[PDB]
Amino acid sequence: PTHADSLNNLANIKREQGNIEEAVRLYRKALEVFPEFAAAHSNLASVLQQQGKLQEALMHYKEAIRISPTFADAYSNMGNTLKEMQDVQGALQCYTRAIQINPAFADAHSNLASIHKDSGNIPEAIASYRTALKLKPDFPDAYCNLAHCLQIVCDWTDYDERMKKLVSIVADQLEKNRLPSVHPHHSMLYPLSHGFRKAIAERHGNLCLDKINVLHKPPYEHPKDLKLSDGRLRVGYVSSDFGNHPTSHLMQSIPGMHNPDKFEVFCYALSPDDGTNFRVKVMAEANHFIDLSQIPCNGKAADRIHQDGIHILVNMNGYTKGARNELFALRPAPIQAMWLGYPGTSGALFMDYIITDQETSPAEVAEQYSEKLAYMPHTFFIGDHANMFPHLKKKAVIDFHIYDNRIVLNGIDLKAFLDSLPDVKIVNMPVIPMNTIAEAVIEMINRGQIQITINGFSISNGLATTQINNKAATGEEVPRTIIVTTRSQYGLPEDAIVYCNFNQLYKIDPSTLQMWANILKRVPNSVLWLLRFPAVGEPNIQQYAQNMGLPQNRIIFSPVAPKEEHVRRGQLADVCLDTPLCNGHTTGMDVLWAGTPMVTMPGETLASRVAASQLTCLGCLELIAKNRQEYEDIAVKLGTDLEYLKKVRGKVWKQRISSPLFNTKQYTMELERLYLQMWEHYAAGNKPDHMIK
Amino acid sequence: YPGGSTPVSSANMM
Ligand SMILES: CC(=O)N[C@@H]1[C@@H](O)[C@H](O)[C@@H](CO)S[C@@H]1OP(=O)(O)OP(=O)(O)OC[C@H]1O[C@@H](n2ccc(=O)[nH]c2=O)[C@H](O)[C@@H]1O
Repeated sequence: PTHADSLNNLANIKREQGNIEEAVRLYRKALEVFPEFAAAHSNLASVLQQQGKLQEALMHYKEAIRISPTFADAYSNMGNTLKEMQDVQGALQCYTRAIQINPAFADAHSNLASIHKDSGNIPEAIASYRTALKLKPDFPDAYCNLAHCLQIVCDWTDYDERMKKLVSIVADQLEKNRLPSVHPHHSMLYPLSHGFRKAIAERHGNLCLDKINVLHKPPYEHPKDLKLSDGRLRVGYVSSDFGNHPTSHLMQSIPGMHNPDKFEVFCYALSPDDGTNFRVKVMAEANHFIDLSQIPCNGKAADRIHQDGIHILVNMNGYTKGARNELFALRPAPIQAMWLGYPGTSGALFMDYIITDQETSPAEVAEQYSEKLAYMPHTFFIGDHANMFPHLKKKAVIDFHIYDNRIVLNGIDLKAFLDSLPDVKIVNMPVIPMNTIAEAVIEMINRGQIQITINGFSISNGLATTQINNKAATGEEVPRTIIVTTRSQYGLPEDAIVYCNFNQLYKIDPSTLQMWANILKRVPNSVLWLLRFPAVGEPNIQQYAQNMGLPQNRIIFSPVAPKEEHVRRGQLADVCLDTPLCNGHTTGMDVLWAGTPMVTMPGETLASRVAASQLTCLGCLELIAKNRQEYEDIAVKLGTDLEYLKKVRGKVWKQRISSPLFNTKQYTMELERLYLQMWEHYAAGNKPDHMIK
Repeated sequence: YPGGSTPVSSANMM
């Protein structure tokens, strides 16, 4: 009793000191003296949970709740543990019980909201966050998580005040040395200073440091030359996204394109094999592939990386799902660089470089980054579109004047099919005249038919790819049939300008929708094409649009589509209107591969500048706006000056091939050049510095 | 996409 209380206190004392193992030892001694000590079980469980020992933490939570049936806090913390163990149902049960025990327990309502949010149930997440905030008005975690929910569904009620409060909260948390409630991956969405955004990231970087310092591992010995590696630079790519994920859709060809005479590629997967061709390709083409998901201990995994003799370790996650930045905090490699996956600074001292470019990250704003800048010569962005979607390299149209984006055909065997037809016109875009063949295609689409056969060739309805070849739909395989894509498939007007944006709706803000409204108003024959991403955002966009004076028929929504259909249907738009708050990144590459011009207005953050970097590499400077007025003028020009539209569309169509934008071999070779710059700098005994020339 | 999955960039847990 009294002795046990003292022991629990000393363990808490030792807990604050940082001596975690002594804390555990003292907690156990308390339990030895007084076994039925709920507080001691709860404290030990929390400590074990922090150490990552989740199963052991669970044991003690179960003890605590039995001894004290009104211990709502224990139920809540046990829920947090189950959530981390990926037992979502169990976590929800614990949060639900905590709320039943204590209806006024604000933290439990917030924790329940987060399960709903992570489960994609936004309206329910919002409801629970609002309850938390009613109980506890001063609740940074709940306020900021609520703000992101509202961002996801484009709820902009009291937006300006909301942003001010968010900045105020972060300013206060940073001042009081606490972990900011705004996630660094979201920090580009709010009007925070660059200083604040880097500071948020730095706080998370310090979390990793605090986790690894308890391992008490010494600094690793790093290689001083390439002698032990036969003159080859050993590059390790670390990612939780080797599989079906945008990251692999961008870079899956890169490991196999490395020059084996000078480079030895190690891919370290943080995720298990998801069975997709994306994972197959990387495992087959990398020199070495290591599944670190089978090695939970960051100490043992870092040891493995160091054993491999990695010279440059590449962080492809930053603060994204599946990341294990503790690996980088342990510094198993002499040079560690951020690349591609994370659109922002790590803020961490254990990351030496960020791989970017002059357009994305001009030297003037180097203070936005904790890392030194390492410039690729054109853009740091890349996409695997030339390999994944080669059927979109060429197109033909059906003329039912002549439009290039009303009824479109694509296929590996498209030329042969066209050769089977009479009266095919060439303008180089092949045009099929309105004949018996053309009526058969329209009939298929209207009847919702999956496919037909013409002259022995397979003609597929573009809306039905999952029923024909699911691997083709996901981008795992190149389609083997000829596909038809039409405006009628999506309810798009045959006689008007189509402006599109295929991003998640969270990237839109009031200023952006107003810009788009001004454009639509200036171009009578035009619609805006958006996605139900998520659907619950649709009525919010429509309401704001109506408030801006746009009837419902000016905005057209489509469901999110399988990967191939998403890229393919971009051919139906005239122009893409990029989101200035946070650009399309993967989605920018997606739209350009379809030959669709994209209007962008680069900001200051990395995430707001990626589209302009893409277009600069592409060779279309005329699509980059310096202000909102210019963005509007460019968009309206493209939608009203039809000869100019044709010119620009023709430019994008040609340049996606002739420019370096989608050239993965050239990209790999430039990446290799940059790697060697980094190494010879280190090899000369120098600390990291900007590589901007 | 409805009926399947569309992976996206996701923030890690904190
Ligand atoms: C801000 C931000 O998170 N930036 C990140 C970049 O920094 C990383 O470099 C990119 C690689 O990791 S991911 C990310 O890039 P973003 O451009 O925001 O894409 P996001 O994460 O919304 O995914 C949309 C996906 O749905 C697919 N998509 C979309 C619509 C559709 O109908 N069908 C479909 O398959 C698209 O093809 C996409 O594959």
